[PDB]
Amino acid sequence: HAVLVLQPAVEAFFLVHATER
Amino acid sequence: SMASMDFPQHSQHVLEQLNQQRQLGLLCDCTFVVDGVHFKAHKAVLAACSEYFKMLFVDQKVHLDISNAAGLGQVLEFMYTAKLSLSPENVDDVLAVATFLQMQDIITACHAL
Amino acid sequence: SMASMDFPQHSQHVLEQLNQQRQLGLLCDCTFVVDGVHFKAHKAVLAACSEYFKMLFVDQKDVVHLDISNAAGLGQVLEFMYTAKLSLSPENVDDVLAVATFLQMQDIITACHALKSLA
Repeated sequence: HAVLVLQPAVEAFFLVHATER
Repeated sequence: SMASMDFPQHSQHVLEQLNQQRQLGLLCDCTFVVDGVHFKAHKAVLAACSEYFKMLFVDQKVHLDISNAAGLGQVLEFMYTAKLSLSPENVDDVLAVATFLQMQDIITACHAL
Repeated sequence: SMASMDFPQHSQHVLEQLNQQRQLGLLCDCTFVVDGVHFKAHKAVLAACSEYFKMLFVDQKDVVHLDISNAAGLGQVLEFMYTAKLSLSPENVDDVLAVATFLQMQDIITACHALKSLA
């Protein structure tokens, strides 16, 4: 008597080089 | 280190911001639709508050035995605001959703009234 | 009959659960990689603690590309997000202040300013 729609999960990766000048 | 900075009002601020997100349907991956009314939520918040939703999200991939939207609404209000409002018109509807989601903090609250 | 009830320890309990999920990478839709060092977190918690991540994940516009000065400074920022506590030392306050300033988190900036003024 109820529905639970779950959105698909894609991972958000953020690959960064440090700016320690 | 040499010092530790503690913010006592941080966890309250995070929960309020999470509540404002689910109220505006922002950054939410869950959508409850019970009897025509839609409820937005975060799967990380549900697992953090309900052992049922925990097992459902960390181990498993939906139809729920939720009787009425009013009981789910007050249950979701407790998750995001830490406040539970009960009246003789909804204490039975809240305990039904609380027992299915296995949140004995709410189950004991309505067990008294 | 009718009554309202408040659980004052609920906010801290949910935050500790959100922290344990992050430490185990459970239900994490965000992963930062800063020179090999990895950090998993929830986009909803990032937007709740940082106006920068709010305008990156919600508004999706008018945001400068992500810039993290120090990897250790980012870990302290995420540790504060999930624990409300931030360990500050005279050898790491400037690195934490750099990441906090970019993320527009005035709470950490005030905490960093409190250590340099009240050593």
